Amino acid sequence: PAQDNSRFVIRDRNWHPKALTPDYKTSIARSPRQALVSIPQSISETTGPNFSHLGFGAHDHDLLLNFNNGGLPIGERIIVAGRVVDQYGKPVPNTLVEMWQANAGGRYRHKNDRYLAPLDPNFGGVGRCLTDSDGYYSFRTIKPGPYPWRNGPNDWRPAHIHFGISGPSIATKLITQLYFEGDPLIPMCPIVKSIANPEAVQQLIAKLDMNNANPMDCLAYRFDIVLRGQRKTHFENC
Amino acid sequence: PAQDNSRFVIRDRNWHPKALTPDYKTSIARSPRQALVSIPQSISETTGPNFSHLGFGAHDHDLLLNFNNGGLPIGERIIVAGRVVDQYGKPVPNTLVEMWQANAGGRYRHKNDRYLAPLDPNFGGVGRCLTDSDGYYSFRTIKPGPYPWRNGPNDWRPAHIHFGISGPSIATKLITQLYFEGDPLIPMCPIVKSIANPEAVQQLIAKLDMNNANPMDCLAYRFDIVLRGQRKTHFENC
Amino acid sequence: PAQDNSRFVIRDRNWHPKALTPDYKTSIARSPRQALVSIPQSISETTGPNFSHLGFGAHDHDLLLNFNNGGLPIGERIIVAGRVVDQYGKPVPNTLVEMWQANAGGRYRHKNDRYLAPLDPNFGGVGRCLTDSDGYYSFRTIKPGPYPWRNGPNDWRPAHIHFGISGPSIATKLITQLYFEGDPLIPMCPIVKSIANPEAVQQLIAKLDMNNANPMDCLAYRFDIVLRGQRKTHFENC
Amino acid sequence: PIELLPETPSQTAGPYVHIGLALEAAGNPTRDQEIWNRLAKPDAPGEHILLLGQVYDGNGHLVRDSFLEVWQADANGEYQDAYNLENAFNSFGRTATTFDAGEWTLHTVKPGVVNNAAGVPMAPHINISLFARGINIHLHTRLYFDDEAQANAKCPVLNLIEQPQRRETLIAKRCEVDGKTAYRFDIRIQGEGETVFFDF
Amino acid sequence: PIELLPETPSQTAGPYVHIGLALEAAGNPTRDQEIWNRLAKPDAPGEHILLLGQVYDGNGHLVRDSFLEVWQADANGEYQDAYNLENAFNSFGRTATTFDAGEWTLHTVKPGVVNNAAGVPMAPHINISLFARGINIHLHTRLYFDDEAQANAKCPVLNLIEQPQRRETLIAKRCEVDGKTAYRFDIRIQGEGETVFFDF
Amino acid sequence: PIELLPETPSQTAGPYVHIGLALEAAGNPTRDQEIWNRLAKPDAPGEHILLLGQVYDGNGHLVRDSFLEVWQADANGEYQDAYNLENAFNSFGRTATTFDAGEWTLHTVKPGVVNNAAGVPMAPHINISLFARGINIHLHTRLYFDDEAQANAKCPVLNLIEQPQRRETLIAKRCEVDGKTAYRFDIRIQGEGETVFFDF
Amino acid sequence: PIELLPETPSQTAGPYVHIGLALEAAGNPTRDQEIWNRLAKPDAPGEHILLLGQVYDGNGHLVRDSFLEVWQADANGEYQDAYNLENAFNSFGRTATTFDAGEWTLHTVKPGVVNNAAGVPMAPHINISLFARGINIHLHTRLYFDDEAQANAKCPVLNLIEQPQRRETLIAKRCEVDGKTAYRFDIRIQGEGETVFFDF
Ligand SMILES: O=C(O)C[C@H]1C=CC(=O)O1
Ligand SMILES: O=C(O)C[C@H]1C=CC(=O)O1
Ligand SMILES: O=C(O)C[C@H]1C=CC(=O)O1
Ligand SMILES: O=C(O)C[C@H]1C=CC(=O)O1
Ligand SMILES: Oc1ccc(F)cc1O
Ligand SMILES: Oc1ccc(F)cc1O
Ligand SMILES: Oc1ccc(F)cc1O
Ligand SMILES: Oc1ccc(F)cc1O
Ligand SMILES: Oc1ccc(F)cc1O
Ligand SMILES: Oc1ccc(F)cc1O
Ligand SMILES: Oc1ccc(F)cc1O
Ligand SMILES: Oc1ccc(F)cc1O
Ligand SMILES: Oc1ccc(F)cc1O
Ligand SMILES: Oc1ccc(F)cc1O
Ligand SMILES: Oc1ccc(F)cc1O
Ligand SMILES: Oc1ccc(F)cc1O
Ligand SMILES: Oc1ccc(F)cc1O
Ligand SMILES: [Cl-]
Ligand SMILES: [Fe+3]
Ligand SMILES: [Fe+3]
Ligand SMILES: [Fe+3]
Ligand SMILES: [Fe+3]
Repeated sequence: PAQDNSRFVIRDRNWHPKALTPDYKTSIARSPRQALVSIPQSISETTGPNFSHLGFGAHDHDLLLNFNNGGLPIGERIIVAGRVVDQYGKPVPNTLVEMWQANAGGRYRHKNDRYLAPLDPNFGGVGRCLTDSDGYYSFRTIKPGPYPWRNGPNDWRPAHIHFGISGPSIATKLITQLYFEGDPLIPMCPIVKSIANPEAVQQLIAKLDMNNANPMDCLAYRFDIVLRGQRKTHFENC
Repeated sequence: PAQDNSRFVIRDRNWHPKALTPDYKTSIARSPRQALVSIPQSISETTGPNFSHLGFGAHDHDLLLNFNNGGLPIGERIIVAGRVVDQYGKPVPNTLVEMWQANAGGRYRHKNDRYLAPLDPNFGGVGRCLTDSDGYYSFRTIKPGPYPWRNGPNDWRPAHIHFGISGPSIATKLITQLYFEGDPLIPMCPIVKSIANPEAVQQLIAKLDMNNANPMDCLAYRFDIVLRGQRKTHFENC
Repeated sequence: PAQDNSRFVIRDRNWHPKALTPDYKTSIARSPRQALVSIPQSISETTGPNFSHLGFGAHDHDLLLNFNNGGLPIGERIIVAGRVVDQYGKPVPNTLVEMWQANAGGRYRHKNDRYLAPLDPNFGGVGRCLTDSDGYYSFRTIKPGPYPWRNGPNDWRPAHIHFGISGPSIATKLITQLYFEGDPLIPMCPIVKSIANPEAVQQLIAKLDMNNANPMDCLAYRFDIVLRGQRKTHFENC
Repeated sequence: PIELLPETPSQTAGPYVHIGLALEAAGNPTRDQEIWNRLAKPDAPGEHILLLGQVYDGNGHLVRDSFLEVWQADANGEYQDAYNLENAFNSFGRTATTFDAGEWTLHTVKPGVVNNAAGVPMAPHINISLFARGINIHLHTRLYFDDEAQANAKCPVLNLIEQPQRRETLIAKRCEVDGKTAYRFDIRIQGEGETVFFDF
Repeated sequence: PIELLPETPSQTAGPYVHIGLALEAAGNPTRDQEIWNRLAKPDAPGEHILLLGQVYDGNGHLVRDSFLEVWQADANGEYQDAYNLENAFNSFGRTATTFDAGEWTLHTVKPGVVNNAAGVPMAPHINISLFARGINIHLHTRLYFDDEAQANAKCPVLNLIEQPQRRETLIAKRCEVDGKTAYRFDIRIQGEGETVFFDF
Repeated sequence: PIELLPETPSQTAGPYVHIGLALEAAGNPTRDQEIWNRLAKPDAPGEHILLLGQVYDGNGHLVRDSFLEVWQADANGEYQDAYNLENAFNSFGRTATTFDAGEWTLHTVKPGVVNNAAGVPMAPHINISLFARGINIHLHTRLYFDDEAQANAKCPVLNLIEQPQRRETLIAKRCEVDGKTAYRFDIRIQGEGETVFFDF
Repeated sequence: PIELLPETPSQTAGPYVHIGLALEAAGNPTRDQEIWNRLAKPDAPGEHILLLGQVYDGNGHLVRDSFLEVWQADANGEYQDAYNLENAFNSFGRTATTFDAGEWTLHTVKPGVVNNAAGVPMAPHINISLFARGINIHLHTRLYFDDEAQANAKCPVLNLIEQPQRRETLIAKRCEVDGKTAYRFDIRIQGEGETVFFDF
């Protein structure tokens, strides 16, 4: 079983978005009004699931093939790849990376999406993989389209892919969103702008990666992820 | 019939791309090696077709509806609109604007396109319209995807829409390409870079136009076009 | 017989003052805590009253004559004039412009004003007019004095004139305040500073306009007003 | 992106708004023609109704200096934009809360049904814009009628309010005031029972 | 000071989180192996229990699109981190609220006691992380059990909550669902009865 | 100096120009009205002629994807600018090379003489603009007729070409196609026999 | 975008390249082991062939200081990267043009067929890289065989050359040199008959 053998650097909750960001309207009633209670790290917080023994299907990381209903999806073929490291720069191997997204026209395959843009019969919008022994992950997909939504009267999400990353403990687990280099919707989005620091926003922008492209086939984007730094315990209980 | 009643400002052929731009490989053997011969404007050059009496179908400007085979195209729904003016800032009304493009995944509906990305059964890729009495045009379409092509070993066109504009004479007729604000492929493209002056490249970049968007429906881009300045003849033959 | 033929550019509610601006103390209990609910424009929102046939008295725009009780008001004689346009730069003709203000000493002719500065027996402080066919309005008045008020313990409104503008629809209707070029109270006022963006504050500062002055008679200030941009509907219900 | 000229920013109307927009309430004389709270003359077609209400702040206290503008269809569901005091009906009017009691009144007819931009019928409603001291930009709301339950349930605007409980804040209560049909519509700017306010 | 690489910033999971993390709930087909809400095979050691709950916003309305991750010791006080659908017990699981009733469920065993880093026993608890539309960074809490009052009163984590009234928000209520032992743990994100949320 | 707004810069039409401007050639359905290569109805005034040609690159290879626009006077020396598929004659048309043989065709009448701006007669000519993949800005030329030698020798435009040998590149060769009067006008973009291209 | 470390830029080998890479040709002594122009010892399996050729500049003049590197499969279509002078066959070698006559020679076996990355057979070929004074970055080409016409016609690399006439520049001509099977492969760097050069 798991052991308490490390500590994780405390989060900067001014680098992360705060809970109450009223321009993102749904945050108003879904943000605590009392302060978070700080607690010291114990085995409950410094351990978490490892997914090395989860059974992955052959196409779980390949959204061009994992919802195959007679053909290929319509849209901009792209590889999305990167490295997961911690704040000390150490790779995070064998960690679970999950992603979900709309199709090329901004339509989600979800029962609650009422946007008029059509579903793509060959696109589902879900991927997962494990980082390799050096911390690298890779997905193949189509670039999602921007998504209008009922926030302000003319609000549109930039093109984006939702990400979840487990990391070594429940203290490191993170959900975030990837945006695409140059997208003019990024500075206008109230969800992006839930992050107060512009340098933090830049950390969510994936860069065009021509080096990783397959000529005559697909482009590529690179999105590196940084989880909380992990260190050994020291000088405790004395 | 047409009359010779105006002169058109001489083109700046260092603002336009030159003929020989070898990084665009097909230009090498398809560029003249002799100088162009300058000739004065006559009625042959200062007149041209007007298309006010061309019969347009109801959906000729609407690429979401003009190739209807049972549904809507997949892709980022957008209006592409702008104004055609001349170099003196005068609107160019009742002028023919034509456009053509690939689908959301960068596939063209043309017998010679061998790219593996699929056709969209509800998308053709052709539009036309006439500017209104104030010089404005409008199309509705989906945003095209980047297009790999056999130039260098890993070359990709930025997302683009081809445009043709007639204007008042054969001296004003122009074919060009529209690119999209922020696209990181633009600085890398040898066709874009056939234009030597970076300020001229910027003139081909359409801007996101939230004011013209239809909420919960489609985004919009604005692309203004400038044709050669037209002036009355003066002090000729004396 | 009003018709739904236009759309109005969505408001930037970070350019406008937000509801909750606590240094303006009365805003604390008079600001909603729930998000506004965005709704699409319908004929209910895109129409509004036209006041072309409201009956104006001869001096309704002339505060030097419209409360005449034996003489002229005491104070700095000024013309206040400007143009009402929309965000596309189009004039807004035949629109209702209403204004109200304190007298030269900062005293309002209102039963609830208990400031010790005296009323002026020849001054009422109310004007109205219609913009002309080119969007221009004009008032004649005296420059109002600053007004102390029970906000903080030593708060003073800058000299100001309250404005209401109808525009083409209930969606364009606006109430605002005009301030005067150079007034050192402007940066200190918590009502001015309900506007977060300093560039937006500048849009409320009327400029001295010597070109519009009557020598040996009255000075003049220019205050232009911009209402929401109006455009034709396009590509709706298809 | 394309950036247009910015709109002139809003400011509060302040507590002396009635100097400019409700002259009598300020304690001052009126002009020959004023825009006020009687939208319908007696001969106007439709069901003649009195509307009345009070406005509350976040502490549950009356907002005694409120100024309201209203915009509604006639009984046949048509908006009448040609404002004229000679008209039997005008679609536009103004009212204000009394300083002692905090109550506003409007004399009108019940509006007919008007379709939204997609052709879907909206339930009968009056569009309201609320201004006052402390309100930096006016608040938009709608007054619907409690005797139009079937129409209200199907209204495409009411249905954009996610929680049914909040929809209830927009429904005026039918009653009788000195022998005349009336509807009471209270507005709560903040807190418990907060009235839905719109952006458009 | 020493500044490390900044952590990637959080963003909301959004209302379509189910596409990625709760496939059946999205209305979509599932993959051969999914991480879900049954932590214990029938023969896992310990007391088999159902956990269930609803999630409320600041207006008292159900948060019907919430997604929860849980982490708990097994009945013997051991964290089983080698996730495997063939395990008798997994310490990790996922659940989500139903869209109709807003209720999530978890099938598990009652966790055994584990010590904190100073060697002091913590009362039996489930670690919970809550994600949803409107939640920009997930909320951490703990579910404790109302039939462990003696242990709860001595828990060095519960004792870091300054007010006893707030400690009560973390205590799940024993009940029975279909005649089987259950504990209900409702979460109130905001306002009256607001659930304690942790930073660590 | 006075600097006007710059002209929008040209770009290549690319090899899929047919999608937009020659729909049938792309392999695609046509619209009810298309601008194409039959300038004259059978009963149009003048001498009915076929024009045809091939386009060569600097290596002597066919440019199989070229697109041409033409502008010419009618038989009476008048430019008919009011484009209409019902016109007896249109001064404007479009054509494109076939992909197999690289040959374009035009059906028209021989143009009448028009004067230049100084009142000097120009020899009968077709104005041509050539577009293709690899051509960054279109190439302007003129097609003159080999059976108008006297007029050609006096043309004030041909006389602006300094070398007589280069003037020969603009002279189409009379021939017969299917027994009907035709003129062949091959264009050599580059190298030996390079066609004169104009700026104006 | 993502920018990697830039590659070290190329420079010409210059006219004294043989000091470093062809020691004998410089007029200097050799080391015990040199990389040179005999890829096959007599006992190597396959058809033993002599290759020879001359290199021409844009004026049709011999390039007498050319240096060539070659890379080819063995007779069974396998690339042998373990370079060793003890081997019966090496896939790699070097040659240079003689200063008097301008001719290079290679002694090898005809390569077997190797598949491209999509599994499509390529026609038998030798990969060549050409270096010299005046050549700033080396030129890549391929030598194919005129007695493999059927395979050459179907080669997916040859088919990427748009013009059939240019494909002909890559086909070596079978002949006999003092009683041995040989193929002549001349390279024309520039102008008439210019050899196809590749980027990859
Ligand atoms: O109180 C309510 O529930 C509804 C609100 C709408 C009219 C009114 O008088 O109050
Ligand atoms: O009942 C309470 O108020 C306590 C809170 C903890 C568990 C639960 O169901 O609600
Ligand atoms: O025959 C030539 O060389 C002249 C050139 C002009 C017409 C044509 O067919 O080619
Ligand atoms: O000359 C040619 O046509 C082909 C070229 C390839 C081998 C050779 O000797 O010359
Ligand atoms: O806890 C809070 C309470 C009120 C507020 F405005 C912000 C907070 O973060
Ligand atoms: O803000 C909105 C805009 C368009 C729409 F259809 C619904 C909305 O709530
Ligand atoms: O006409 C030309 C000739 C040779 C060259 F390199 C460039 C040219 O523009
Ligand atoms: O440069 C290329 C790259 C990939 C391919 F399939 C063909 C090419 O000519
Ligand atoms: O007289 C006063 C002076 C300052 C203030 F804030 C309130 C008052 O009543
Ligand atoms: O601008 C004002 C400030 C305070 C007040 F009471 C009334 C005003 O008109
Ligand atoms: O749909 C509704 C409309 C009005 C109301 F009061 C309650 C509702 O649930
Ligand atoms: O990014 C999103 C925005 C709005 C929404 F309803 C779902 C999303 O996934
Ligand atoms: O110490 C406590 C622990 C749990 C609780 F519900 C109340 C307490 O006072
Ligand atoms: O833009 C393009 C690029 C290459 C091609 F083959 C066709 C195009 O339309
Ligand atoms: O003047 C000329 C005109 C046409 C031509 F072919 C040759 C000439 O010398
Ligand atoms: O660098 C050099 C320059 C000229 C030359 F002849 C030989 C070289 O090696
Ligand atoms: O396809 C070909 C291959 C080699 C050659 F010499 C000519 C061809 O047409
Ligand atoms: Cl007084
Ligand atoms: Fe005031
Ligand atoms: Fe999303
Ligand atoms: Fe293209
Ligand atoms: Fe050297």
